[PDB]
Amino acid sequence: SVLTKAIVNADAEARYLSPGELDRIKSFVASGERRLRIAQTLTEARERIVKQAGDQLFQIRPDVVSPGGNAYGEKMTALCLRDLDYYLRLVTYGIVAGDVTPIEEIGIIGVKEMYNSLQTPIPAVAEGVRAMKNVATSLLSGDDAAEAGFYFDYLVGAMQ
Amino acid sequence: SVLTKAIVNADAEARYLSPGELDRIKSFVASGERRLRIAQTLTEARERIVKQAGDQLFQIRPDVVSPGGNAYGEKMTALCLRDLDYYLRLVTYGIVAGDVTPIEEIGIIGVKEMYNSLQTPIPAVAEGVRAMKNVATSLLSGDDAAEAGFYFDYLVGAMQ
Amino acid sequence: SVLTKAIVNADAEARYLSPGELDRIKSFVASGERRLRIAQTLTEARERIVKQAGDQLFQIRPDVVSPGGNAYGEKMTALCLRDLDYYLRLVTYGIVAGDVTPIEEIGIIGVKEMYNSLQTPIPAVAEGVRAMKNVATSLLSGDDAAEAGFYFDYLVGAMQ
Amino acid sequence: SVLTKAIVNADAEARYLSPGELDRIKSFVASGERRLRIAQTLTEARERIVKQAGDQLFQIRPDVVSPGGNAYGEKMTALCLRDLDYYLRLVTYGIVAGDVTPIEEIGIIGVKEMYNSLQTPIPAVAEGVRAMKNVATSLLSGDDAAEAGFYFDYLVGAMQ
Amino acid sequence: SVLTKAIVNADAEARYLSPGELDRIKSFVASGERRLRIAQTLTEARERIVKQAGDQLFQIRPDVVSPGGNAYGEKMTALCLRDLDYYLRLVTYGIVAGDVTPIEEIGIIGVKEMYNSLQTPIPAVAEGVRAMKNVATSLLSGDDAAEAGFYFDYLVGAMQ
Amino acid sequence: SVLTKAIVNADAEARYLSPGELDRIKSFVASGERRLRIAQTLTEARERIVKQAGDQLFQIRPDVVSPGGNAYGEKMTALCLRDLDYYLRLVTYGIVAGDVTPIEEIGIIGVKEMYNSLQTPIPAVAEGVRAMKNVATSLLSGDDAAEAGFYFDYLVGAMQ
Amino acid sequence: MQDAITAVINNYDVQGKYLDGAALDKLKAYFTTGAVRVRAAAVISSNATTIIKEAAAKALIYSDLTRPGGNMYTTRRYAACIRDMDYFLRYATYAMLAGDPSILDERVLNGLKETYNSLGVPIAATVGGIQAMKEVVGGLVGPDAAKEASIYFDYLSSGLS
Amino acid sequence: MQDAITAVINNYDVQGKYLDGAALDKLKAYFTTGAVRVRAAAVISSNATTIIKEAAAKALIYSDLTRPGGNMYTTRRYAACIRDMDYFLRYATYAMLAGDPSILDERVLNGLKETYNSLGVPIAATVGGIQAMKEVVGGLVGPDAAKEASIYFDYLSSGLS
Amino acid sequence: MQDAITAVINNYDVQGKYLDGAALDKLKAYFTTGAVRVRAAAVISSNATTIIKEAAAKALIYSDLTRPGGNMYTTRRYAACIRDMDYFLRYATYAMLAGDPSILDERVLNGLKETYNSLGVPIAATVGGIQAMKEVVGGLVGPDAAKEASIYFDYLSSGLS
Amino acid sequence: MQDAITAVINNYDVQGKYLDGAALDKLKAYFTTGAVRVRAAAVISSNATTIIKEAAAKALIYSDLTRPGGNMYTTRRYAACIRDMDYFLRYATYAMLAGDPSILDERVLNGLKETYNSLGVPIAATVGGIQAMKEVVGGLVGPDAAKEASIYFDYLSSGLS
Amino acid sequence: MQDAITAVINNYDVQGKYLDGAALDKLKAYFTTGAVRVRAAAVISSNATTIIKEAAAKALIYSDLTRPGGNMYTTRRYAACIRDMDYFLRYATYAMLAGDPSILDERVLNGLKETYNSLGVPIAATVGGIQAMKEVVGGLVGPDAAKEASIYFDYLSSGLS
Amino acid sequence: MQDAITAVINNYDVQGKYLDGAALDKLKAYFTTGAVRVRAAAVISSNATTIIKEAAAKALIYSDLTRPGGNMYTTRRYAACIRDMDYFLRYATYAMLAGDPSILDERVLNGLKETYNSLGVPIAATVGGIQAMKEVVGGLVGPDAAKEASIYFDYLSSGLS
Ligand SMILES: *[C@H](C)[C@H]1/C(=C/c2[nH]c(/C=C3N=C(/C=C4\NC(=O)C(CC)=C4C)C(C)=C\3CCC(=O)O)c(CCC(=O)O)c2C)NC(=O)[C@@H]1C
Ligand SMILES: *[C@H](C)[C@H]1/C(=C/c2[nH]c(/C=C3N=C(/C=C4\NC(=O)C(CC)=C4C)C(C)=C\3CCC(=O)O)c(CCC(=O)O)c2C)NC(=O)[C@@H]1C
Repeated sequence: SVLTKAIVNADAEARYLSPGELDRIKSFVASGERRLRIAQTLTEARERIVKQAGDQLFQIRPDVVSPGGNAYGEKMTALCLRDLDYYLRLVTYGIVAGDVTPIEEIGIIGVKEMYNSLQTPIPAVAEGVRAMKNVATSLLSGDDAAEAGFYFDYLVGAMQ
Repeated sequence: SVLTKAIVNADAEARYLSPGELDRIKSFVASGERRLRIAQTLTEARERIVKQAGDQLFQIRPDVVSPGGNAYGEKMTALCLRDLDYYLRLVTYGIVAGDVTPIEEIGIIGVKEMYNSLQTPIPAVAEGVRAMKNVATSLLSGDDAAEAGFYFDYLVGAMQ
Repeated sequence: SVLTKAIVNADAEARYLSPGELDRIKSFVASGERRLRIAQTLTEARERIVKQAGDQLFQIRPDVVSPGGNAYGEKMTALCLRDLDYYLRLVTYGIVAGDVTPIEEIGIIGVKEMYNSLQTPIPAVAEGVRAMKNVATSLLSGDDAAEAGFYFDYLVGAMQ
Repeated sequence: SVLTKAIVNADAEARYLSPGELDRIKSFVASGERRLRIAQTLTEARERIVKQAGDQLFQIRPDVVSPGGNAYGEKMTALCLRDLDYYLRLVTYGIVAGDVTPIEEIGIIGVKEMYNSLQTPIPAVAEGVRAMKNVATSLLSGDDAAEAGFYFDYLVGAMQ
Repeated sequence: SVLTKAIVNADAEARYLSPGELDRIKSFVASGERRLRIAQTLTEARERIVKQAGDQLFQIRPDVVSPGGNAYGEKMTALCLRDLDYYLRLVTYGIVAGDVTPIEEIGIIGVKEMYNSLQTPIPAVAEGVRAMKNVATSLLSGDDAAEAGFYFDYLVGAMQ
Repeated sequence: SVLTKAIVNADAEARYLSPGELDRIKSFVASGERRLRIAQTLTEARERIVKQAGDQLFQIRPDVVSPGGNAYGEKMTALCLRDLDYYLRLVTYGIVAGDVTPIEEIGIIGVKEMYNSLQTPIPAVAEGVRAMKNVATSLLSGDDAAEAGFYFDYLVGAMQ
Repeated sequence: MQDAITAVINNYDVQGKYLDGAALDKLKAYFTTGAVRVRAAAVISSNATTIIKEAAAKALIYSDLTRPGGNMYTTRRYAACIRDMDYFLRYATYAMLAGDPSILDERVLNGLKETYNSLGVPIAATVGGIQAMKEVVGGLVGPDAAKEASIYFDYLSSGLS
Repeated sequence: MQDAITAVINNYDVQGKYLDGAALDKLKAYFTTGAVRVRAAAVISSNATTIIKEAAAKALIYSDLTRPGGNMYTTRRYAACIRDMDYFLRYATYAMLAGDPSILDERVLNGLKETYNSLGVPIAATVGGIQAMKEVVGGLVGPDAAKEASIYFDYLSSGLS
Repeated sequence: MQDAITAVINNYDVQGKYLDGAALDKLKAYFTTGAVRVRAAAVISSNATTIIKEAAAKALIYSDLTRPGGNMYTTRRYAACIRDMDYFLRYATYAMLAGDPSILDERVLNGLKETYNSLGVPIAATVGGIQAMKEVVGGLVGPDAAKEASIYFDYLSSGLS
Repeated sequence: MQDAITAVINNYDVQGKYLDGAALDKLKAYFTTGAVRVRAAAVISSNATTIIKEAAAKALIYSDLTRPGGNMYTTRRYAACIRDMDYFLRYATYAMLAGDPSILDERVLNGLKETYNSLGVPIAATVGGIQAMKEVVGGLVGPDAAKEASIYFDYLSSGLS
Repeated sequence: MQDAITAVINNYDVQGKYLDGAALDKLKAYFTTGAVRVRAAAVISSNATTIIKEAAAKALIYSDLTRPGGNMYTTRRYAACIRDMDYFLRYATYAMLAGDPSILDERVLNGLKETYNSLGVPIAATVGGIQAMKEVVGGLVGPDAAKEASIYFDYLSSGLS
Repeated sequence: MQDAITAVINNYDVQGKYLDGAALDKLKAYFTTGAVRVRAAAVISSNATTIIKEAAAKALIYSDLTRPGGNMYTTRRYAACIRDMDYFLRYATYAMLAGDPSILDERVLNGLKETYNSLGVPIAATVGGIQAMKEVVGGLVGPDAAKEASIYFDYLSSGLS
């Protein structure tokens, strides 16, 4: 979280938290209810976000759903949207934690090696995530949509 | 600053800033004008804060202004308030930076060794700082007084 | 070479070459003329090997020469065969050196990062190399074809 | 062996064997029957090689079999030839292994310290080994005599 | 001791004692009876040394036995002389050992942290030790008084 | 010296000299005139000590002055006594320094490698040194003879 | 380590569940106490040294513990003991900020009981040193934070006994 | 390193001055552009790889540089070059967030000119690689941030020439 | 470690025996299969990644193992698992070249059973991952080498169970 | 470690006692034997190599121990064994100078019995190697020092058995 | 490093000369002043902190040096400066014990002039800090030792200028 | 480093040329001398110590160099000098096996001239030590190899002068 990150840096330098570290915990916790609302809205529309993300993805990259494509077929496509459902879930976790610790251990560290083995084209997974940003972001107020958007762009960043 | 701290951690792990790190820069910068107002008020009353801090200090610890005291005499007392003026200045710097980097390099790292040499009683310097908190805090709104108070308690903490 | 590899291990342990190390230099150098003949034959048929490798490749993986394929188009295909010409050249170098030192520094260390940037599908480059093995190997005697084949399978291995 | 040496280097760099490493295993194993014949011939003449080595040694260095000599006397000479029998044995091991791993752990690492304690003149042990080379080499074909000779010169080298 | 110090340096360099190290053990042990006499005299006058040290101390630094002083009061003074009794004891140990190993582990390593916690003024403890030197030294012959004096000045040195 | 050794340990632990270290400097310097007398006596009889050492040596080990001996011949014997003159000189240096620093850098570190190259039997050099102890020691009072003897036995020790 | 918030995230992640109403209620229960945790940490940090001093004075020194034969005899061991005290105080402050005791297990309690048995360090005496620092802390931090700080000192002390 | 804010603090600290009106105006001029800097960094970070790819394509590859005899010939050196490119992009993003170029001097430019002379690395070609990434960046980040991102790419490139 | 040849040398060395007829026959039995071992290693090495992919597909993924609550859930653990798989494949290739399983004990099996018990790693599932890679390997290497490769995969798998 | 003198100091320190008559008598009993300890150490040090050689010759070599199947077979292990011997001799010389066996426990015996069981090193044979070096030492050092050197060799050998 | 005694030994060693009358006279001239050097070192060591304090008070602080813009402004730099002072005092005490300045060259002066130029450290001000510590030292150590201590402070200070 | 064969490969790689007739002729000229290089290395290695001994005896010792004031005076420096000699011999043996002097530049000559100037090591005397080892080597290795070994000793010696 913001808490975990602050503390780990504190303990590693053998010290109490800084004024800065204390301030960010305070600003973070003040945004608690708002962050929880952002996760709720997106949890509430998960099936729509995934499905519409999946259409947006296959238009932009029809090659993955083609003869020599990693997601070619009905059940190679079913698993592909399931992976898109996984990442949206992790994005809701990140938003309520206020950093990526959880998102990272669960779904980016090791992701290159996993997908290389499965021979999944990584950059088109990054596209599927942009597609989810676009949908999710259209169900949130301007301010909340930006706050959510940072976590989408992080995942897009880590698959790189 | 908050910027320096975030970046140094970024560069040291060979990476772009986290969603968390980006968020705190955003919350921090939003508090810019407020933090600048807190520094202005205190800069504007510096002579009062120091002087009234100095009275509050010598009542609570009359021994430092006594025969065998580090601050005994008119010019051993003059230097003592000057040191109190130094630390109030550093506290205004810290508040506008949103962390202690500047406060630390300028006036706590090496402070034990400096004052031990001069034979200054460190814990009564910590008291002089509490005394300044009390005065400064009475010239600020509740919310701004707390935000200022964290930086006073840090200095009090570091002299320990 | 075999020489470089033997020596580097010798110098690093601060010692003269072992009986083993001396033996392999002797067996290696005895195969000199043969290894030179293997490189000559393949150098002499380079244009055929590349072209027929390129046909064998695009049948087996038509997706790379398709709308969303890295090698789609006449000049995206021209560069692709040029890369196949590069690797055949490095394979002739390796065969005459009796190890991969040269092959490695020139065309595998950094190859993941290069091709990831260009977004070239690495495993289909490995296929292009298998295709070259098949052609080159049909222009060599059984014994020489095996000796050549080890170096083809190495490159195939390193792109992995 | 050649196998052990190749593998240890492979595992230590976290990788499969190189074309070079594979080639030397192949050339080595092809010489298997020949190497086994070289060991057999020498095993078959061990008593002659040792005895004639021992005469050649004491002519060239009569001082070791003299009043203040390490090998002075009938049973100080008996142990000396037994040590010569030990090293011929290790030389047969080395020849069939195609390197020194076994020869080294059994009879050179620690040999300075052992013989210094016993006060045995090391360089005259090296001479006893040259003497064995001369005898053993006269019972082998030109090609096999050279292959054997490398391992004799190694031991001579390590006692140095 | 002198023994412990010599040996630890010997063992750490994996070696027998030097001529130098052997010489100092010899000179040291020759002074055994004398060193034992120096400890006896001081052990025999411990109560006088402490008490007269305590008067000499409070004249020179009356501030420690004053309202805001660490040793202010009858039982804050009782503990203060007890600490002076502790250090005289350690000084007798050091003199019979011929170095500080024992003095150091028992009463200087950690002493800054201990007294800082208790808020005891360290440099006035150093004065209490000088005061003991003055008394103890007046009960010893010139030669023995110097030998004792080195250990008093060490403690004075370590509280610094 | 004793000085160099004490100081190097002081500086390496970032500290002033210990009571122990100070004591040994004092005991050492008190023995100055005596140590200088011990060196003078031995310097004054150097030619006798060497020559009589050389006779004592060749009786005890006639093999070094025999056909296959390192010191066989008139000028192989001349260099041998010159080496005995070298070591007596270093022994006088050590005695006046009160430790081996000088003796060590000048004539033991590297001595194994030097003499192994020249093929000089090291343990018979150690005997030549014992022989010098016997002669030198017969020209010194009991107390001074022991003090000298430690440095002779050191050299004997280091050639081992 | 984990805090309140990551405790919930990992409990749901292993079930692969999006956060539901029960989860969201737990996280609120943390956020709603957050500002108070911060203020309490700033009091503890800035009074660190005084808390140790008053806790030692009530529960450790003026005793057989500090006398010859006692485990906090020698400046060496006295220093080690109040060094330890600072660890406890500092980590309890982390646990209370995080609203989760998991850090006290991972980085403080694991193996510590046996470490103390092996050195001879008196366990019961150390617990009193913990419960004295709690007493001081609860005065300094006030009604707002007293109960919340207190529990992680109690976590520490039943972790040793 | 220093940022906008610490640049001002250290400039006043050496004079021992409390922050005055001129100082306070400078800091405002930074804070007032802060939110825009953050958004721009998130675009650059998340498009990092594409920016390098498009910058190399316009300014480096399809050339003698990538051919035998060229400095970015061999997979080894091609990898080293786009590795470098990532450094530049990443640090320029730091400089732009900080609103101060000092980090580009301390951790990137110092000794780099001579390092490149010593290895043979073509300086002019590297500058074009920098000014191509700037071109791409300025499109992606938009009106808000274009000028501010751009300057630290220009700082980098006149630091080499 | 030891191979076929050093296994024999050390067995005779402890008896101080020159190699006799029985020894020489054993070594021949190794040398005579040597060329085939090399060819088999070159197939395995160059198909390494495909063998893991096909072995995981038949024996690990599309299952509860890869789902929340499963040990190869999370990209972290999926990566660790196929990392392990590569170790097994690679070392079995060493054992088969050496014609001796001793390396599989020294550098792979020692402590591994308990390491897996301590982390919770499912042993039976890992064995199936080993015996699936064997199945693939035996197809790729052909009649010549199938039995010889196979045994060191079987050595690995009865080493865990 | 501790010597005669620090053994006494620490025994009194834990009671917080100034040194009394009984203590002073013990220390005298050490100082009065001190010069003799030094002379004995100089004999041992300067004959180190010869003592090991004569001790090995009487108690280790010319035996099954040095033959194939024996633990001091191979130049490697022969070297390790006489290396060990040098440790024993050297440390016993330290113990005898210090007039305290504590160093033999701290730096030599602790875990050594099991280390030897784990490698297969023959304990009884090692004791004979210790008691043979004692025999040689007792001749070389003379009446003055014989009993005092001897005890720390006996300490070593009942520490293994 | 070298002291009085090793200065002579090495001067003769390079000529391969046994020590002669002139050498022996030099060494006597050292030994005869030795006891006084020791007493002086014990005074300096035990007054170390007070010497620095009085030297700083006469020659450094209450000045522009300690004010903003000054090199010993900031607790960091004030600490570094009196840290340096302690080095000088401590090493001069070594040089004076050794009766040789060679250690002041090897471990203190070498490169220090340029190090100070590179950081901006004021050389003239540092010399005054050295010559003030000398002044204090010469009072504390007395007639016996005053001239001998003094020279190595003077060695230090003409080493910088 | 590079050898004969990689010298050719890298010379063609920078031109991106497949090996042509001229290249193939060069490589043959190396392979055809290869067996002789190996035999020569085995003679040098196994006579290493004797070559140094005979080279020192003809060109270094029995001289002012080994006397007080000389650079190979002291067992320390005598050891360092013949240590160096072993480097030269050993590396020249590498260069001759490789059929390329590049290793003598990369790992032996680079900076060595100035290193010797800085320590005072006599260059001309070291060259004679090199050319004496060459003389011995050329006798031991015979007609086959004499000229080929010799050149890398000559490379070494004109590298210093
Ligand atoms: C007198 C010269 C100075 C002084 C002393 C003073 N000391 C205390 C309290 C304690 N002192 C110690 C000291 C030691 N413990 C050790 O193990 C050793 C090594 C042998 C030493 C030197 C300890 C442990 C205490 C705590 C009490 C206890 O024994 O449990 C006090 C009282 C302080 C308080 O807050 O109670 C005083 C006054 N006071 C001065 O001002 C002089 C400078
Ligand atoms: C064909 C089997 C595959 C394929 C290839 C392809 N390559 C490129 C572009 C480049 N390839 C390289 C390769 C190398 N440079 C080296 O130095 C070495 C070592 C000798 C190699 C192998 C380089 C440098 C480029 C950039 C162009 C240039 O030379 O400057 C392309 C074009 C990609 C683009 O975006 O322009 C293609 C298509 N394509 C496939 O799909 C096959 C898998």
